[PDB]
Amino acid sequence: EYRDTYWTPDYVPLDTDLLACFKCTGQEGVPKEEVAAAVAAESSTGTWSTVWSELLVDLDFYKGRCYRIEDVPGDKEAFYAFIAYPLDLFEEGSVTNVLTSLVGNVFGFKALRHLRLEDIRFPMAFIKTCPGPPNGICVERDRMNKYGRPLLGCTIKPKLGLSGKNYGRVVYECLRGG
Amino acid sequence: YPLDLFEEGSVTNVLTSLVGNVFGFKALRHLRLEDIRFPMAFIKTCPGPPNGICVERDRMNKYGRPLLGCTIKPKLGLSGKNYGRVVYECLRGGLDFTKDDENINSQPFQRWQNRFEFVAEAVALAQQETGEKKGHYLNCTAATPEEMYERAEFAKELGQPIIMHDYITGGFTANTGLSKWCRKNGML
Amino acid sequence: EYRDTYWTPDYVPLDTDLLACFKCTGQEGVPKEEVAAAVAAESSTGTWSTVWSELLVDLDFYKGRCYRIEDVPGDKEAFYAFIAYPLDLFEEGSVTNVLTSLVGNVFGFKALRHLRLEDIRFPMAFIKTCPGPPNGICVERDRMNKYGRPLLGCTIKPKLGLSGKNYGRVVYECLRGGLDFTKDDENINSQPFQRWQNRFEFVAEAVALAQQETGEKKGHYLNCTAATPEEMYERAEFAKELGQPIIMHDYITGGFTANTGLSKWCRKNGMLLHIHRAMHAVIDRHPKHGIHFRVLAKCLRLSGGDQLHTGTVVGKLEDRQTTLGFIDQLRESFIPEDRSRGNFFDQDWGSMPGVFAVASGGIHVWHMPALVAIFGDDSVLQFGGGTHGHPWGSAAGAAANRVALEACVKARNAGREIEKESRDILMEAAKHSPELAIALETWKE
Amino acid sequence: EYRDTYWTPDYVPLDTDLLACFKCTGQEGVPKEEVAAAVAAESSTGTWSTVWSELLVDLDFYKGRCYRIEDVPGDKEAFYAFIAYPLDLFEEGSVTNVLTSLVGNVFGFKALRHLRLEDIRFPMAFIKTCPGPPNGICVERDRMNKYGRPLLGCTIKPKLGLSGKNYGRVVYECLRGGLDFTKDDENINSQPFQRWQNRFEFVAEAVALAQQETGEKKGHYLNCTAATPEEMYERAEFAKELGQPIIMHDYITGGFTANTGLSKWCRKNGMLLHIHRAMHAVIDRHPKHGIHFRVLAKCLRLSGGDQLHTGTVVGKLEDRQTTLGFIDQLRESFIPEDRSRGNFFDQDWGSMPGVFAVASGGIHVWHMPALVAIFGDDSVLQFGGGTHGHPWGSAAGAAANRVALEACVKARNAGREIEKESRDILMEAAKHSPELAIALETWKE
Amino acid sequence: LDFTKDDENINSQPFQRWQNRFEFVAEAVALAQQETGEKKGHYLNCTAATPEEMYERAEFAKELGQPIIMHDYITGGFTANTGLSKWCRKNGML
Amino acid sequence: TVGDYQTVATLETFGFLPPMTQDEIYDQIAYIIAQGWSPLIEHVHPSRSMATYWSYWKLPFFGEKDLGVIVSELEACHRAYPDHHVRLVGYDAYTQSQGACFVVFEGR
Amino acid sequence: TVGDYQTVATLETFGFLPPMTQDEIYDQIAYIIAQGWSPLIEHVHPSRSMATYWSYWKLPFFGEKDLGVIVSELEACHRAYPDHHVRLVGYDAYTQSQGACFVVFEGR
Ligand SMILES: O=C(O)[C@@](O)(COP(=O)(O)O)[C@H](O)[C@H](O)COP(=O)(O)O
Ligand SMILES: O=C(O)[C@@](O)(COP(=O)(O)O)[C@H](O)[C@H](O)COP(=O)(O)O
Ligand SMILES: [Mg+2]
Ligand SMILES: [Mg+2]
Repeated sequence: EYRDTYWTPDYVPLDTDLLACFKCTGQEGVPKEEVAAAVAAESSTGTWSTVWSELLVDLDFYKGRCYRIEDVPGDKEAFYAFIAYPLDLFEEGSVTNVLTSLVGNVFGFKALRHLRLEDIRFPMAFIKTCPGPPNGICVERDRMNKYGRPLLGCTIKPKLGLSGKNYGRVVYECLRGG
Repeated sequence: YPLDLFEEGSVTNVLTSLVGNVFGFKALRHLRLEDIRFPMAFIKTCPGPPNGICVERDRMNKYGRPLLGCTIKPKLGLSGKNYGRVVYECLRGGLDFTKDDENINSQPFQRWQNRFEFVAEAVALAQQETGEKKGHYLNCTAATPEEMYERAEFAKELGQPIIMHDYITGGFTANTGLSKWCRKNGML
Repeated sequence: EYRDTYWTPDYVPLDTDLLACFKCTGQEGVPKEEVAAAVAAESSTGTWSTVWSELLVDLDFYKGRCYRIEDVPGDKEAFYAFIAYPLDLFEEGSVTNVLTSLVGNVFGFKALRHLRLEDIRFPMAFIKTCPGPPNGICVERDRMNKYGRPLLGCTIKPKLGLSGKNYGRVVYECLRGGLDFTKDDENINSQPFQRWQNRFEFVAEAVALAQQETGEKKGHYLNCTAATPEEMYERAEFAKELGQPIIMHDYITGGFTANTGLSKWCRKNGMLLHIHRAMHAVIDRHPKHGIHFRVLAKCLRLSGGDQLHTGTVVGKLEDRQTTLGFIDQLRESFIPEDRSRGNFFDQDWGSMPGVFAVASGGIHVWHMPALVAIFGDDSVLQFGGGTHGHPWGSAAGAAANRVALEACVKARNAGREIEKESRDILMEAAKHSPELAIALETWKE
Repeated sequence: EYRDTYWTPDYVPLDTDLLACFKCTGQEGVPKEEVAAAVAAESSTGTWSTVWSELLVDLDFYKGRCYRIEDVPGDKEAFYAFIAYPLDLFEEGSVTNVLTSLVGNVFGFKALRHLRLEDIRFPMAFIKTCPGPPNGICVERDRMNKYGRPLLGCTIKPKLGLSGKNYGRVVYECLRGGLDFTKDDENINSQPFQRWQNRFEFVAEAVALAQQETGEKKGHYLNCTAATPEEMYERAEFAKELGQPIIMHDYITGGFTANTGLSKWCRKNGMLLHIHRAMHAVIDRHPKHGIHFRVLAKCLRLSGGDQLHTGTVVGKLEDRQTTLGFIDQLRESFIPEDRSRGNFFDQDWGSMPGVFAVASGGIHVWHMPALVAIFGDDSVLQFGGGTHGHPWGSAAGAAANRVALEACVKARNAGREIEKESRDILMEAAKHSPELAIALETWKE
Repeated sequence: LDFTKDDENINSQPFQRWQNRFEFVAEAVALAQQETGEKKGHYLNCTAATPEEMYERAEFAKELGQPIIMHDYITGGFTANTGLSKWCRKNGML
Repeated sequence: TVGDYQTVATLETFGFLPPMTQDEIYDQIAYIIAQGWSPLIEHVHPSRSMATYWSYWKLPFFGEKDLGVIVSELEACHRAYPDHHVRLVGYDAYTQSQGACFVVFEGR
Repeated sequence: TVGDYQTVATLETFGFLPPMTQDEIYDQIAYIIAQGWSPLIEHVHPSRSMATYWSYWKLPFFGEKDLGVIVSELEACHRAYPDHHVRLVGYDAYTQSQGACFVVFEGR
């Protein structure tokens, strides 16, 4: 247990992986490879401990690895850690699962003073399992017949107080006017 | 704040109103919500815990001491049967609960109907050998509420006493729907 | 309209494309680029005509293109045409749509005398939308507790005539003698001489009374093929209520729509699914026309089912390299490209579970060392008369195959050559079993 | 085990039997009686082996027997084997069972190099158990009010690319110009570029807005082929709720189990069913292997569906006698035996309604007098580019076929020879329509 | 004996409702089947005034684990007799 | 203008062709009779044109083998109803269907 | 009597064959190790024989390349539990499955 088993500088992410970017800065003195490796571990397998059970599994397959370290421009103690996750760690068409796995625990981990999830690359194998927009832009414009210009809206005020009938009174006036 | 601004028994509404907008307002550099006093008129509209401390100790028969748990590891990799292998060993040795990790939902390497069924055997075979009641919080967090209720009803049909959920990532709307499903069905 | 707008020799297929291989030969005189281009067109946009409407669309995006021409080795007028299709042309998790699009029309097109669909590369973006096997190999072995050896089966005979009670009589004898599965024949649906609620109920007693006497888990694939999908689900739900572990269905004659609805019913209800490839030789058999069985095995692994008939063992279907080729694709998770086994594409399945390879049709006791060396452990061996055809009955017949199987395994583990020392792996086994000792005398040799 | 226990030359088939014809040729040297006997065995009891269990049954009652051997005219090594099957071998109202039994296994059997199922005689006891067409010819003409002439259709193109709204744009133009049906192509299921709830809803507006402007009833076969049967019924029930008269399905790729479940959903809900014969050329095309399309037309008339593709018209599928043979069987109520049209059996349908004969694929305006003389009035004519390919658009294109059709009818009634005076039945029609007058100049001649 | 019969008159009279007759017969049949070691039965009369009532008695009798029932086809009609006869095939009753 | 096709309201069969000559009615009637069908005359107000049942006149000519009577029974329905469509039908008794159905007079 | 086959209660694999010699255990263990699997010893009371989980002894031999230790760890489990079945297993970590599973000692 000292990591740099999650720091793979030679790895080339698959097209089925789920990539992530973290803007991080860790404790004073510890090198960047170790502290980004800790982010790789604590967001996937969170290990190694020493158990009999952790040898019932090929854990080099489900491990998340950090393949690139880059420096934040304009800051020195911070860095960008790019980390790759196998597609098997997640449930299909579940976005509640993809966040519970990624940001579920690493933010409490103690060695990091600052950690920010900046971006995620989703693979095409994951995108096709999700529902997506029920209609979209081009189908909404079809169903409403509104072309060539942006749409316009209003938010009814006062927020607090109007009866069901006075509400509809003010809704009727904004709509009938444009 | 007057009591009329909020919906009854809705905690999704009390936060949407309070912290919904003020944090973006520009004149404040720093703002932290420290505390809230709820009135007794609001508390009585909410569901609350499905059981509580004193009812859980009754249903499990555990008195006079704190309870003990373990979280099964490795989080990533074990089949439905090896999972139940490690669940069986911690329970038969002295603990009374085991935990699904937050990541374990229904991954390709271990679907949830296979994990739910082999845990049900590791719990039932350690409850009889020790002579004590034992459990395992099965993670019923899902992507839809139709899916969450389906896992909850699978777990109750297998005769299990307790389940698990992630309320910050799954949302208070789902957490409150699950919390009131647990009262009609007698689950923890 | 003359094509070579579908002949793109410079194109490099995406990782989201759906590739296909066609073994083709067209009319005399026309160059190969034109005739493979016609296959590219007629299986996607089937055009260009001349219409006002075909300009409302960017049709260079939805077109299917042919990026490689290769020559069949051993033949001159034929060639291999590799064609790429965009992922947008297909519905997600629909295998009924992927075949309706590909083989729906091109086979009738007139310029081709011979056309054979040989292979398809599915992309990982498409695989993840499909249901797949309801359980798989590793989950079936878990639920049944059967490790280290192939499974054994029998098909009850006579197919035509037995009442619901005599059926269960013969099911009880094969199970109590050493096998672990029995099979409903493909014909058995709900005939006048044996309705299905009477067969389902007396089998449930023969299975439950042999599971307790042996101390091992046993099963019987009950045929839930019907005329309607409302009827199919009704038989499935009867069988689950009787506490049965596995059922059966015919996917080529009952259709992929029904097969996929049943395959996803089995996941919510925790049942196993066994698939029979009836009417496969109508399509797959002739070497220049139709689809290879390899492609119908990939579509089956994508649609569902945990076991699939591969047959056929007299003495086997025969080359072995072609059979070992698509046994890899039914079982492995990544299959490289090898032309000897007829894999034209690198196929990655990711984390989708495998499917049991069922060998069938006319096995006898001297075929074990050749069916353990060829198929491995994730196989089912199903005889029809190998069990029943024993001079002392159906329980003494099953007891002879279970002894000859476990003698061939334990000799494969210990480093011996089973398919080469077969006679001393068997005659030394009959020294400790009079049931096998008489079976070796009958089916000589 | 040597057979000629299945070669009964003296047997006279019952009126409850299910007869079959096979065009066969076996290995060199073996007599014809043995090789046709092997076809009798392998398609019924597939025996005799030697088992204790095969004596628990009277197997001379369930055996299939071959009562006639006849020689193929024009060939020597081939022969016709007529085989009779007892009515007890099959499930009632199940066409998935009748094919699984017959063609399920015999095609793989090794002693036959070539085997083709040519015909089947169904008995009246079996016909009355099946659902049949949901409506038929005479009920469809009632519900749509279309009498005295064939119906007209078009298939919307481009197949790949159009949004839900542009689709309905092109559907609206062909209908408002003279046709009465439009077709979803077989590929159109629910692709990313056009989901099905968006196509179904904008077509419902193009059909309802052209029905009111013309004053005639109009339709569009919406494709309800899906990956599951739960999905198929969902699209069917969406389409009925939108007030649509007709839908579509692919029975060869979606399976007879799904096709029969849909066919009986259409009777309780009063909808029409149009059938597409996708992947037919894989099986039916080669003259010595597989099943004839005639047999798959009989099974379709028994399973359901009111219209069925017969094609294919460039300039036609070609002989005409073979096509007119199984057009009789799709439409008539009693069909005698005639060898020129390839009817080997007298087939009586009793009171089961007929099925529309759809001609398709590449018709143009000069093909009308040959497609009215060949097919008659209970036909649908479906062009893909015949309507759309007109220099002035898709509404002026439909207006030219509807004028050329009604000029060919009214000349058939009045005693003229349409397929022989075609040029004066058309040039005298273009004198009173500038839409046809320009269509005759394009597709010359 | 191996069967007993409800008389044709016995439907659900005030002196003996049918849920009380059905339940105490189910005990007399199950306690004689075990003492003799032979299978025994009693045809319970599921003739009623409505078809909703007839199916209700049939489904009570099947839930009590009974093998056989009874019906009057001339007075209850062939329409009811055929609906009951096809209910018995899906539920495995005599 | 070419080519701007205008949607036109039609009846159904023979609607796209010009109105029939007296000699054309002869041959259609002769064909209807030579198939063994029964002629039948109908009419409606052109507004009720999409009703499922038009109006008879007077009873179907069951077993009539003379076309010189039907051409005179068509001017009677027209003169009696000079603002009605006048349809001509051919009843098929064995199939329970209609072998012919075309409007003769369009409605003055 | 011939031929009256009597149903016999067996474990599962190698159950129909006679008990293995010491030399046979050597070769099965050597095969298990040469595939890269992990050996694992279990035992139960012969009445609890159909439980889903037997009882370990003591921990799976992760990364053991010597078969002279496993033949001595099998007499220990047997001597400690002289009325138990003694199973021998071969753990596969990449497939999460078992490549071998056969009872060695039958339970005195
Ligand atoms: O042809 C034979 O050799 C058998 O009859 C066995 O004969 P024996 O009974 O004499 O061994 C085969 O089992 C069947 O042909 C098909 O197999 P199955 O019916 O098992 O599917
Ligand atoms: O090849 C042709 O002749 C057409 O393109 C018509 O050309 P034009 O547009 O020039 O007449 C045919 O319609 C299509 O091939 C198939 O028919 P469809 O698409 O109607 O099914
Ligand atoms: Mg053999
Ligand atoms: Mg043509």
